[PDB]
Amino acid sequence: GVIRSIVRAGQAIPGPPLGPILGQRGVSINQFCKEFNEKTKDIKEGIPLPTKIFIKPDRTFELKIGQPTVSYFLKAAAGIEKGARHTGKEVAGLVSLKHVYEIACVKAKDDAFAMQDVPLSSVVRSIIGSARSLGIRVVKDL
Amino acid sequence: VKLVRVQFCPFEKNVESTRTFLQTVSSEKVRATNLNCSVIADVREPCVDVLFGDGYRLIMRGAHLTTQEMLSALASHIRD
Amino acid sequence: VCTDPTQLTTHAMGVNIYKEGQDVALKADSEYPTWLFQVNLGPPKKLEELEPESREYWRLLRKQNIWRHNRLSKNK
Amino acid sequence: HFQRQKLMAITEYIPPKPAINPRCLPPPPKPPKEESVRLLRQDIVAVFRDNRMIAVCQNVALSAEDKLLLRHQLRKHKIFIKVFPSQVLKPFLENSKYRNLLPLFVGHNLLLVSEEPKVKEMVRVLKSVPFLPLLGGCVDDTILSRQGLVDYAK
Amino acid sequence: LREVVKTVIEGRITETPKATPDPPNPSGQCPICRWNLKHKYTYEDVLLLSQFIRPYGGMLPRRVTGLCREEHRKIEECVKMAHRAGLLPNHRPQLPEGCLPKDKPKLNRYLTRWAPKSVKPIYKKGHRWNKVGMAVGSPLLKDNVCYSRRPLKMMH
RNA sequence: UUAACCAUUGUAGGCCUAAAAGCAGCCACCAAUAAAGAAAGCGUUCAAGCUCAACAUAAAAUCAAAAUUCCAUAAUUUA
Ligand code: FES
Repeated sequence: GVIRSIVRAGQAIPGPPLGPILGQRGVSINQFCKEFNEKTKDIKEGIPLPTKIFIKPDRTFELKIGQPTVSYFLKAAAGIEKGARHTGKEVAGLVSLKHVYEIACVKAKDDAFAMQDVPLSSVVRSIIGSARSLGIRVVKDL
Repeated sequence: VKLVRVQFCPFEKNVESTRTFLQTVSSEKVRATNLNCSVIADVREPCVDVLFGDGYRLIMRGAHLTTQEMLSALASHIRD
Repeated sequence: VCTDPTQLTTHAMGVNIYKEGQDVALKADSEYPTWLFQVNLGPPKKLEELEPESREYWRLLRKQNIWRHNRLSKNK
Repeated sequence: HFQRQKLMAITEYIPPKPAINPRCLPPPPKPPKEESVRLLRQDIVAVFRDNRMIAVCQNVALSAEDKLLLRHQLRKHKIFIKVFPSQVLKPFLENSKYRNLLPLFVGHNLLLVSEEPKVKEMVRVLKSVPFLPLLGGCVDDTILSRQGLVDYAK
Repeated sequence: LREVVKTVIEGRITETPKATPDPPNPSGQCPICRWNLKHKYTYEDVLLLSQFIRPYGGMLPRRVTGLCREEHRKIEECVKMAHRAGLLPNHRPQLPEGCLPKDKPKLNRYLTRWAPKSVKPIYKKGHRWNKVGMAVGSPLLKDNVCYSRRPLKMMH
């Protein structure tokens, strides 16, 4: 069973959001955090990362991780830590077009998230769509 | 069911019943249920043979048989 | 992190931020292929904007078809 | 009053009886067919024309994202998984280079479209999963079986 | 027509007898339409009904018969009435292994719209202005040709 | 319209929410794909998770005729 979490690498033992949820199926909680900590060392601490753990009925761990989230980065790029209540029309930061593409190039390196598409139109739309989810407006140039 | 053998000839006149039946046999959910089964696509008139360890062997030809009848007959054998 | 408009527009601050990877500078516009900066930066292609002979047109139309059922399903 | 009730019945309209009911009617003309679906024609026409040999293997309930990865995996093999809904696949022969491949394209199965005679690359795809029924590749757009594919994939 | 022979079991599709040539009314979408039999068959016409019924009295699928839905409902009702009237001795229900019928006297009945089992007795018949009516016949067969001066009394 | 089948990946997307990931609130509302709703009813310590819509593959086509004791008997076709 594929379980996906976005928890930040900085803290490998959040508790309820990861530990018992995986435990309910029946797994070793300590093992999950240790491997997550191993990923934490390679990556910067305190940045959300998507994981694709598969909990099979055999009580096994299949941990897969990818490029750091572009949703949190766009918030960081916009200088926003906590967004507006709605964010549908509220905007606190503007992202230039040049900045948009630079991050997209690095994004196209993982084997997960479908980061192998030759055209960059797919990549930009996802981050453009992500920006719409955030309280950020993506302007061509500012 | 330790082994299930399904074959048919696309180049020659190929019966859909056996082809559709093979797809059900070669299904991830179906394979998990009969985990003991060793699946093989002998596609290359159609003859279907299923081999059991106890020695019971059922041979089915899909030329005159619909896909459902094979599924019902083979599925019943699974319970044994 | 960078907080300078000149550096922001002349250096790729967001390309890499890790400790092992240092912020790389931005090359000239001509040094990249034209398609890099020619990608669709505008709003999502609407059914009018979408070309009837493009796959995206029907793919989004199917999404719109799903929307209609969802709207009906929500009311039920 | 009794008489007043008689008037109400009289107001009932008398309808004539049709000669034949619609179900039991003689076969009448029907509205002309219209190609709605038309876009998908170009996509299949281009890919089939581009790729001479089309290896075929009934999809084993594969997920959509896996196909994206498999598309990239074949890109390593210089092949593409270009597939489209099969309802518009059947009219492909109606408006395309060939008209006689309809029986071969019976059912909804994976289409592996390759333009280059890289036999080793094609087989390697076959080596990933053999259990799914692999009909075979229409080498040079000619009907072939699974064993026939091997006999002519060379 | 596919029959299964029986472990290894093999099934053979066999040719079926064909309908008599030259239907009275060609161009008919349904066999009843083809034969001009829309309004001239009744439950007593077992010969016509038997063609569409399984050997043990089961109804055959409409798609195989090819007749339109209107006749399907009419034929099904006609067949059910014949069974309840004991007009189909060769299509009686199958005995599973060794079971035997009620082995009790069977009352002769005909023109039965519904099963006798599920019809409760009418204890209160009613007065002249409150008389209760008992349905006889089937509404599906209203369109059938009537040779009487006035339409038949469906409700007794 | 309404009968069978299936359900991938981005992003657990931003919001006071411990956490709420389609599905507590709250948002706007894009991509890839052949086909996936930035979610429709379910499940919800939160999620995993149940299906509906997705795609493929079925097959269809304007209302009727309360307490003493049931209460004529019956009855569908010869003009
Ligand atoms: S008599 Fe023609 S469809 Fe029934």
